[PDB]
This record gives sequence, C-alpha cells and structure tokens, in this order.
Amino acid sequence: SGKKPVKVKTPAGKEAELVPEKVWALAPKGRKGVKIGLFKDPETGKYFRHKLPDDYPI
DNA sequence: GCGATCGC
DNA sequence: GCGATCGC
Repeated sequence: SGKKPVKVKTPAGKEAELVPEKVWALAPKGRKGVKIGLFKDPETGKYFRHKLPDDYPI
C-alpha cells in the first residue's frame, strides 16, 4: 500500500489527489518501465490504474 | 510485446 | 483469465 497522495486524473474525468491502495513497478528486463498505482475513484467507487511519479516509493 | 497486479 | 495501466 501507498502513503502519500498522487495527482490523478480519474476515469470520470476529474483531477483528484488520491492515496493508491497498491503500488508496484511495471518494467521489462533491461528497461526502466514505470510505477503503477491501483486507485479507487471516490465518486463512482470504481478502481483504476494510473502511472505514479518516478520517485514514488514502492 | 514486455513487465505486475487484481477487480471484474 | 483478462483489461488496462506506460514507455521503450
């Protein structure tokens, strides 16, 4: 689980600051990849994945 | 296509 | 079992 909030655009189309429920690195062998957060849209109650900043702690 | 994750 | 998440 994550700690600090993340500047996120929701599926519903709104800018929100949300603390991700799970975070992990998504990277192939030999390449940097990205960090991924699993988020819950507070309005709709639905889950979605979003890129995390590069320095976000896993 | 690779990489991990999980709600659906 | 997969969509969808990014950047290479």
